[PDB]
Amino acid sequence: KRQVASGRAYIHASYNNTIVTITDPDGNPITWSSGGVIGYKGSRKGTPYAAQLAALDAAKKAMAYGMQSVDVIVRGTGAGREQAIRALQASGLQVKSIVDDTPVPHNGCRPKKKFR
Amino acid sequence: ARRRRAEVRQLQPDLVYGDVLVTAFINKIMRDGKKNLAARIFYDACKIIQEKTGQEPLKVFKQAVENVKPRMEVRSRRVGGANYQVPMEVSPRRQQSLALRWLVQAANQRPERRAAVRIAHELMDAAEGKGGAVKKKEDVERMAEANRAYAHYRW
Amino acid sequence: KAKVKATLGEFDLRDYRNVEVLKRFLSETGKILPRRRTGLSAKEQRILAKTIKRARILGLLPFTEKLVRK
RNA sequence: GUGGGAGAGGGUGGUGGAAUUCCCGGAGUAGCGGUGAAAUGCGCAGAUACCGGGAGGAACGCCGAUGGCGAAGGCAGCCACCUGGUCCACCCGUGACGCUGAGGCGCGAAAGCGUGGGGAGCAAACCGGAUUAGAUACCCGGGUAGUCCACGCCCUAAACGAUGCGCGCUAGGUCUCUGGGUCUCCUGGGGGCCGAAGCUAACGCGUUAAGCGCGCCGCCUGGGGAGUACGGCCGCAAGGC
Ligand SMILES: [Mg+2]
Ligand SMILES: [Mg+2]
Ligand SMILES: [Mg+2]
Ligand SMILES: [Mg+2]
Ligand SMILES: [Mg+2]
Ligand SMILES: [Mg+2]
Ligand SMILES: [Mg+2]
Ligand SMILES: [Mg+2]
Ligand SMILES: [Mg+2]
Ligand SMILES: [Mg+2]
Ligand SMILES: [Mg+2]
Ligand SMILES: [Mg+2]
Ligand SMILES: [Mg+2]
Ligand SMILES: [Mg+2]
Ligand SMILES: [Mg+2]
Ligand SMILES: [Mg+2]
Ligand SMILES: [Mg+2]
Ligand SMILES: [Mg+2]
Ligand SMILES: [Mg+2]
Ligand SMILES: [Mg+2]
Ligand SMILES: [Mg+2]
Ligand SMILES: [Mg+2]
Ligand SMILES: [Mg+2]
Ligand SMILES: [Mg+2]
Ligand SMILES: [Mg+2]
Ligand SMILES: [Mg+2]
Ligand SMILES: [Mg+2]
Ligand SMILES: [Mg+2]
Ligand SMILES: [Mg+2]
Ligand SMILES: [Mg+2]
Ligand SMILES: [Mg+2]
Ligand SMILES: [Mg+2]
Ligand SMILES: [Mg+2]
Ligand SMILES: [Mg+2]
Ligand SMILES: [Mg+2]
Ligand SMILES: [Mg+2]
Ligand SMILES: [Mg+2]
Ligand SMILES: [Mg+2]
Ligand SMILES: [Mg+2]
Ligand SMILES: [Mg+2]
Ligand SMILES: [Mg+2]
Ligand SMILES: [Mg+2]
Ligand SMILES: [Mg+2]
Repeated sequence: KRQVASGRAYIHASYNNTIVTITDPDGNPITWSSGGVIGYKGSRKGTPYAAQLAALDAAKKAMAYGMQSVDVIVRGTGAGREQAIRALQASGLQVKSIVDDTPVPHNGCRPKKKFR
Repeated sequence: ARRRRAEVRQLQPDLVYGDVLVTAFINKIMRDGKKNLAARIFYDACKIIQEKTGQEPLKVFKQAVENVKPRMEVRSRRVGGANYQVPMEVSPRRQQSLALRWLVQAANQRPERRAAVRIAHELMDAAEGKGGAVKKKEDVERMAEANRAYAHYRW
Repeated sequence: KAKVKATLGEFDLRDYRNVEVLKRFLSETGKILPRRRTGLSAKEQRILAKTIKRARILGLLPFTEKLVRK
């Protein structure tokens, strides 16, 4: 209903899930998918397959609003962080660029014992 | 085989078709060391398939084996406690053993009375894309693409 | 690879204001390069660290950047 | 004394960006999260993921090091003021003014205590979910004291180099920080590694001694009882010597 046809794709990849958002050039989102959006429920969502199908689910949802050009942004290390990218390139969406923007603190906040 | 590759047994060419795949199939039929009986089963089944169908049994036997060859199967792998059903490909040697054994074990599950009737009927159905043997093949490749979520465990 | 001090001129290590030359000590990200990549001495790198941090606060050198790859 | 030098040494004020959390707005559906699997938890009052604006607290990525500084505890963004220690060159000045050091006094991580602040993240206790034969636990979701600041207490430690201090002497080689020099190197002052002589029960130490000597302080004399009992001093208490 928008006809954006150019914009950004954010891959949020953790060890428990891989989830993909697609926005317009200004950053405001359009559609999105994830490991849970497709049928997967538990630990399966943080798999490269779920990463693939999630990237492709949002990539077809963006075809509705007419997306062709896509700028990829990646945050987090995760299984299928790369597999969601590789899926995104073959989605028909012409991938403009790929950037890794994973936030790293300058040692500011005390992590949970899990990360200690 | 911890040490070596344990090379393949080379079968003798068929006495009739000069074809090694025939002999290998005859062997899977042979039980209790009766190769003589197993051939007379197979060859008297070659007459069934060639009369009840005006087509060369050679090309049907090949065509039946091909339709039962699985391109992928599922294997277990011990990972983090309980194991997982892991899909992976099938080496072309294993496609041979499975499809051949599947034809024979299917035919003996058939309703037909005499041995060669079951073989020729199963073979005829198997080339046509139906019959119990092609279901085992179509069910295996269903295990893969189901546990496809573990394609990263290839090993 | 080549080293930074090797392909350069005679410069003021203490001048926080010269961006054209201080940009040559940052990576693709804003990170300050190790001695193995700058070819500086123990005393020099210590001084460079402080001068780059000075330039960062004047808005001349970046704190962190975005890697365009992967 | 003079002239140079390096440094997370200390105190005070100021300040910068990254990240977490919360609030506001924009946009946007059906889950997010989390684990070996999970569940409690959160989500249609619209979360997670994304863009922007704001508040607040704590800690400083890269540089960063086997590195530097301090008597030890310990010290890490940047800027400025106050300030301590230390090292080198000149061979200028005083003329044994030295060394150690029972007492005394000052310092003393973390935790804990008092009064008043502060409170983002984490997190004893605790509230739940799991696991389990049981779970008073590791794993998961929540969360108070506290961690942070001011002022005043507490005085412990694997407070470690398990090695008290100062001085003289006794092969070298090699890496290194930092001075000076006639700048393949020489010569100081630190920090590492091999190893002469020698010591050591052995492992190992070996110009940074655990070697050869001298001065002075502390301390040891079988394990359990026991760092307990009593007494004393100290402390608001926990408790300490
Ligand atoms: Mg998960
Ligand atoms: Mg993280
Ligand atoms: Mg980490
Ligand atoms: Mg990690
Ligand atoms: Mg850690
Ligand atoms: Mg001075
Ligand atoms: Mg300082
Ligand atoms: Mg909102
Ligand atoms: Mg609910
Ligand atoms: Mg607040
Ligand atoms: Mg470091
Ligand atoms: Mg020192
Ligand atoms: Mg220490
Ligand atoms: Mg000074
Ligand atoms: Mg004189
Ligand atoms: Mg005189
Ligand atoms: Mg004393
Ligand atoms: Mg104390
Ligand atoms: Mg404390
Ligand atoms: Mg308090
Ligand atoms: Mg927490
Ligand atoms: Mg907890
Ligand atoms: Mg048990
Ligand atoms: Mg002892
Ligand atoms: Mg002791
Ligand atoms: Mg040496
Ligand atoms: Mg020099
Ligand atoms: Mg030395
Ligand atoms: Mg010897
Ligand atoms: Mg040694
Ligand atoms: Mg000497
Ligand atoms: Mg000595
Ligand atoms: Mg004693
Ligand atoms: Mg005993
Ligand atoms: Mg005794
Ligand atoms: Mg005992
Ligand atoms: Mg005792
Ligand atoms: Mg005690
Ligand atoms: Mg007594
Ligand atoms: Mg007492
Ligand atoms: Mg009293
Ligand atoms: Mg008590
Ligand atoms: Mg005690």
